Amino acid sequence: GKGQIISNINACVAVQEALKPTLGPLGSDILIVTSNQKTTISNDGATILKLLDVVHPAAKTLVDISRAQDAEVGDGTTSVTILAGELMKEAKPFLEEGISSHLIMKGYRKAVSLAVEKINELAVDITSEKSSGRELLERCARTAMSSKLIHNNADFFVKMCVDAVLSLDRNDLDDKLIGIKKIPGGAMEESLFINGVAFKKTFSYAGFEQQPKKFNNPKILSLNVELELKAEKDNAEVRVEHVEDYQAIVDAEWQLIFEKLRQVEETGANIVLSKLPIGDLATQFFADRNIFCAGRVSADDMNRVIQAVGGSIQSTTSDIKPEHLGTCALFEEMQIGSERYNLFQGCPQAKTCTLLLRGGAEQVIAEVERSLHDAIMIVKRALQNKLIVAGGGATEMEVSKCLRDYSKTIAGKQQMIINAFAKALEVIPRQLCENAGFDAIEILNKLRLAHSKGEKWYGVVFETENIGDNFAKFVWEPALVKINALNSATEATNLILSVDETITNKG
Amino acid sequence: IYNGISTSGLDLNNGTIADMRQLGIVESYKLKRAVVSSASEAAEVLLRVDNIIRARPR
Amino acid sequence: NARLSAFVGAIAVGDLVKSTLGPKGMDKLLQSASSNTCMVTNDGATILKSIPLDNPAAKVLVNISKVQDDEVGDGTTSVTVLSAELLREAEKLIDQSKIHPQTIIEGYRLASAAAL
Amino acid sequence: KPQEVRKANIIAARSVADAIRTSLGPKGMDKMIKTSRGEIIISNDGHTILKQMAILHPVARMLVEVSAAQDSEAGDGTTSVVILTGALLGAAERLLNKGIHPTIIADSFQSAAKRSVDILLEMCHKVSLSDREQLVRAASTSLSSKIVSQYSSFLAPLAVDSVLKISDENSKNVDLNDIRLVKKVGGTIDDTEMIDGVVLTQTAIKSAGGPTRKEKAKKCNVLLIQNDLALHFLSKLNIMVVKDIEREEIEFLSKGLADLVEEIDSDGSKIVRVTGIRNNNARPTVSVVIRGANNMIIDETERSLHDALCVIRCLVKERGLIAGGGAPEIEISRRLSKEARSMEGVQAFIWQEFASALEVIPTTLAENAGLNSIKVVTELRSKHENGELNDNTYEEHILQPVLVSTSAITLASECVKSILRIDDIAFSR
Amino acid sequence: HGLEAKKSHILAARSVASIIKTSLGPRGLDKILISPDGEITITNDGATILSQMELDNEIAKLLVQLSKSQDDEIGDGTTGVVVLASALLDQALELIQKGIHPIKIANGFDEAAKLAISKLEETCDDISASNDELFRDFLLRAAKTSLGSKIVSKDHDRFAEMAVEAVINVMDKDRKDVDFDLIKMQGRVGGSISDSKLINGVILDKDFSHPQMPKCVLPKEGSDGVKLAILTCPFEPPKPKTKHKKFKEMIDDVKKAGADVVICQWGFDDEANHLLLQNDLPAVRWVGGQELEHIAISTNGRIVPRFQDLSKDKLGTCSRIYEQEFGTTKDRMLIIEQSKETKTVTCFVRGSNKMIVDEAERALHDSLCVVRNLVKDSRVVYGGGAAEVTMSLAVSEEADKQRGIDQYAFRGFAQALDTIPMTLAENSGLDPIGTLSTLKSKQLKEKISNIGVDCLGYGSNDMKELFVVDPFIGKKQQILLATQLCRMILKIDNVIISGKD
Repeated sequence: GKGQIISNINACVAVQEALKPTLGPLGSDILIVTSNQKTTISNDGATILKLLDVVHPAAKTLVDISRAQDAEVGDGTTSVTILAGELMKEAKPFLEEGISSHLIMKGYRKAVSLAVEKINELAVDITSEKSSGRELLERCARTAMSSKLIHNNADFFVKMCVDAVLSLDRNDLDDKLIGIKKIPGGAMEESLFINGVAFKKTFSYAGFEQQPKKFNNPKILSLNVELELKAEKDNAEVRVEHVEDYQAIVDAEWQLIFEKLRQVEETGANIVLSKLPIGDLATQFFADRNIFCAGRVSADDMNRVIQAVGGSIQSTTSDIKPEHLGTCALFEEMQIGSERYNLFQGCPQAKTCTLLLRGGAEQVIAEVERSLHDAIMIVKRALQNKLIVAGGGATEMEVSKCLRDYSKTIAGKQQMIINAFAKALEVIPRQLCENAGFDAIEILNKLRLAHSKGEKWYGVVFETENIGDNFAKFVWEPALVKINALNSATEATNLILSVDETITNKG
Repeated sequence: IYNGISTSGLDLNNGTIADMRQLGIVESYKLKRAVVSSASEAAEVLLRVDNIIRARPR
Repeated sequence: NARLSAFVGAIAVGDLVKSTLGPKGMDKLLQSASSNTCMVTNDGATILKSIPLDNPAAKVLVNISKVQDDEVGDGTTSVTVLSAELLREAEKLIDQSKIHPQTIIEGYRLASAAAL
Repeated sequence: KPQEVRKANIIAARSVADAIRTSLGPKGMDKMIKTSRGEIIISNDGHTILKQMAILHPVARMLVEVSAAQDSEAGDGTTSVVILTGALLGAAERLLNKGIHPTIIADSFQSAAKRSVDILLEMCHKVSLSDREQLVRAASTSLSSKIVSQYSSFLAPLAVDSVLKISDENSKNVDLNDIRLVKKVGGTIDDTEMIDGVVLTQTAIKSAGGPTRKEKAKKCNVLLIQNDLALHFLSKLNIMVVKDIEREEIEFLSKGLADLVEEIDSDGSKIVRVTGIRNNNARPTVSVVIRGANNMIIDETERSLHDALCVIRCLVKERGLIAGGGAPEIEISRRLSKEARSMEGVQAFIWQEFASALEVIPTTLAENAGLNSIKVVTELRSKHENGELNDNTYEEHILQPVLVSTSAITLASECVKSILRIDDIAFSR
Repeated sequence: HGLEAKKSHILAARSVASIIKTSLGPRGLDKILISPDGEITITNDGATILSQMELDNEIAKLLVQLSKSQDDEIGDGTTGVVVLASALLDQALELIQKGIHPIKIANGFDEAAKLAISKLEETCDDISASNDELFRDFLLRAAKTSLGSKIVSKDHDRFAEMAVEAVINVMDKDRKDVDFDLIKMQGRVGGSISDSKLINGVILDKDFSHPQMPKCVLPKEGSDGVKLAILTCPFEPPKPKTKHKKFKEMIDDVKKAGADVVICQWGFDDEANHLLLQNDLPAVRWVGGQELEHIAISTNGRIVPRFQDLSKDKLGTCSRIYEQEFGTTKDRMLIIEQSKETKTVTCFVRGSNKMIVDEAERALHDSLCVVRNLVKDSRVVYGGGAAEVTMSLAVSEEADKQRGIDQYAFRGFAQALDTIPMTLAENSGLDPIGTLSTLKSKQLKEKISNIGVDCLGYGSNDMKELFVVDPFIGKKQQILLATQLCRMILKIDNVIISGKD
């Protein structure tokens, strides 16, 4: 019946209400408690919404469009869910007066055809004009770091952010290629950029391992299985018919491993890593040969080492071929972070890097880790996509303007629908002001003054509350966000409003 | 005041124990004997009554 | 309940004018059924006589306080406050003994002579 | 639980203050009250709300007695005194949780009220009654809250010239009950006669034989009565008779109370005037006569000119004037916050809470006017630091007499004191 | 929702915070706690009490997450941060009712926290820049305050020097890097605390197996250190991996090098230990995982994997190895010290009861964390409540000079700092309001100084004569975590609690 349509609209409001404070870098965060009891807190709407698992069928549409938003684009997963839900809230009083849903849903796609042609007119392609290679990455890095605790220390952080993307291919860039590990303790300005990978220092036990950490050209080799003798967990029982034979029972592993001890010496590999915990048998012979090794290496850490020197993993140490080996330029393990952490430097073939951060608490670094990801996604989409538009409410306020004038020239019921479509676009700049504390009543009223003077670049200043231009604030967003969001929000809005019945089978 | 040489008294202005002879705080002696003699006879009337029958409610 | 009405019942009535002792003492409102005839005052003898008391033990305290007003007329509230404190100490002596208070009364006469 | 019984009365008292808080100012929210008799009345005046509210709560009725004394003494601020009373009750809630006895709370209000008056008089500009230019513009601004505007220019010198004759010097309390507003049907606002001697409420004899006029009357020429043959008997003796004297005016005439006695009727009034009493004990009582056509004219005008006499009454008892709108309340909270370190003990913390309780009056004025609550209050502390009494209400002709702000704090100290001093209540009959 | 969760977050924090207010300070309560592993101890440390609290409220769970990270930095400021952060939430509730957004409260406390740091540094004093000879007495009396509530207070004179040398050995003068993994706490039942000695090395819990083996190791005619063998290959004939169903060659290679002790994880046999008895070569059975991976750096030796390359100078060298009998305990453990400075120091404490050992173990471990913060920053401040009063007067005075919306955010931060001295005043038997006004009057009209709440009974102010100091880096770390916690709570406007299956 008709009552199912209204019930489906209010069901999405409860999900949308939680995603409203998550819009913007300064907005509130959602605390989600998984059934596994692991607590995760982040401002990225993708991972957030994926943890809800709402039983309601129409709420699954928001999850489906969130995956395509994070895959094809990666930015704006929160805004695409709020914009798709806002159109359903404004259409609630229109359905109570007898207006069919088909006319309202059809009117939304009418403004989409005018929105696609509007984005192409607002897209300006500029690369080397009034800019350079270093000035492009430097000016855009301080924008995402503004209004944060790192703004005073951002001078040293921008220099490390520019060299991060230069170490990787400009045609193909991935934000996951730069790792960030939380290191408790130390100053936040003492962090450095490393091309290699670091470990967690999981060994708190003392009494061995003397060795200098300064190496010239170590050789890297991967080992798929654990080679060890001493084991802290399990144990071996020996019962036989002879008294003097109790010793030799546990020695069955000697000969074949005894030969493998000198195979590394003949090979010369100075780096040995494995995804399984390694005992003290491997660390024994490696001392004199100046061979470095680390046990209990994560699975994701070895995959980054394979792509570093171009080597490959092998099960045993016998049949390893010479092309599996690799060598870096320098290996230096310093005390940065008040603990010795191994790292690689000088790998020309390395397809990934790691950006280390320091701070007095792990929660402070977590706020910086999510803030650095926003600056990477801007550069990630500024390379492949040459169309750059003014974001932060600039383009959002421009789309609503022109659509109000196009409705006056369109006779019929589409006039109120397009006018309501442009009116619902005001939720994006509003919520951004409420999350930062600014008053959305006065700004949205005063912004419409200069907005009608013909200048389409007027944005919203995120630092000090006032009307201004995002061109001077260096707030940029790719044109792919505005194109993919309007197409996904319109399809998701027309899908839920057309539901006349909710069928759920139990058993 | 336990043993000897105590002129101290209760001073409500400063919230502490001060000498009342310097501030000039005195009370009538007739009021002292009247209250003690009345309170002593008042306590005897209630104690000398072992059982109290409920009065007729009006 | 005979001694309880003369102790707990008297202390509950005695604590009404107990906080009004002294110029810095507390105050109490006296409300009637219609509530529009009420008044506020610091007089201890007025509060006791105005409030209707169904306790037959509390009616005796009203007649005792009238002796101080006719003989002298000063410190009437202080008599009720001091008499209420004597019942607090006498209540602890009885329940821990359960002996006739007349023996305890004889102890008050010997102690009052040393106080004068 | 002796204190918990009092805390239940404090919460009930704060609910009454929050209801009146929305009615503060001309832009405040009105309150609809339906009487048990069926009469439906509504208005923003806090004195009329608490009068017909029929509060059955014993402690909450204290606000009615304070509001009655607020209009009888200062004449203005009956709504603001309720808000200031509830502010001290809300601040005292956290004081009881710290183990503070209300005696220290009540005793500290006496030192805080007397200190707030001395601080307010330092920033106040002392004025004298000898200047007639200030009293005209003072009473004219109070008439801007009523429908009458252009006709209020002639009403300003009417109230000023009446008080200056009876002001003299060092008069202290000046009773305005001796000044009666005469409401008669007919005439206009611009037509007014002072008649400084006295003005009655009644007409004269319309029968035959009545002289209706006498020269050198008190050998009784004129008499008052609280038969037709008695009028004819005294007509031969040339004795004027005025009957049907209202019982309410009996006590009035015994206070203020002839060279010439005549009856002058502008239109339809038929009123007798008396001039030149020249009594040594009795002063010069003046009764204001108000003329109007419709009933809504003389009514709204009566309440408008009555408030204008109260503002002038404040200047006679206490000289000086300050700018309204919560301007002085901001600087007082700033000075008492810094001077709180000069004290010691529990009383020192009370000065800090007393400064925050004075900021509710200017905050409510910003809330009821549609402006942002916290945003306007922050602008008050910012501008009042460099300038003194410059924020601009002087250009907007907003002048609040100093006695209203003084009596509002004085009556609030006694009202809150009478509350916390009640530790229990019982049935008494 | 907005009108619901925002009000409930304040009441949920006051319930948990009010529990530890009674245990704050040396006069607080010692709570009895039993770990699920079977360890029973009694201590007032808030990090252990808060970790044992299990509740379903998502707001109070943030305290355990913050105390877990703070335990590595300090660990003794658990009770200080929770009470201080809860005071910021009490002042934030009034700001919400005035129409101020909660995001402005988060940014308002950040500007007040950084401003109060520069004010405390101006009034701060330095140790090495004033008196060098008092640097020894500063570390001795710092642990006496925390140990005054325990039986340790009787022998505290000797135990005060044990915590000084343990922190210095694991750190560098310029670097000032201290790791809790380099300091271990162990203890056994029996004996008393007076027999506890500072050990420069590990425990190993070794009885030297058969008693005929020598309990002490000789220098062997002025050799270099004491030769020890760290090896993963024991002495026993091997086999292949295809079966599953030599004595004189291996043992003579070890004797040529001179290694006295051999380490092997698993156990040995009877006849297997008879060959090592004739050569005076003690054996090691049941090796725990704690005996390797660091300390050997201080040995300045080499590492030889196999018996073939063993020599005299390539073996690890230590000071000496001896077996000292402790009381009537049949364990008969060992003590290995070192002449040169090592990177690891393990404290050894004895007690007559199991509960007494664990009571003094965590009491001494807390003293190591206090000294850790004192050596990290040479400049120290006067504590005992004087830090919160001095920092509050600077913010309250500068709040009037700073205009705008943040003007009221600065006043709430100054009043929130007064919660700490008022809480300690109630635990000391003093008027919290009267003492707070007294401390402000003495620091204004008389002179600028630091006078806090009295921890021990006295008649007046000016605890500065007692030379009670607190580390500057320790107090600065507390106000940063308390401000970050108050901001983190405001960032969560909704409590999502999943069901059960």
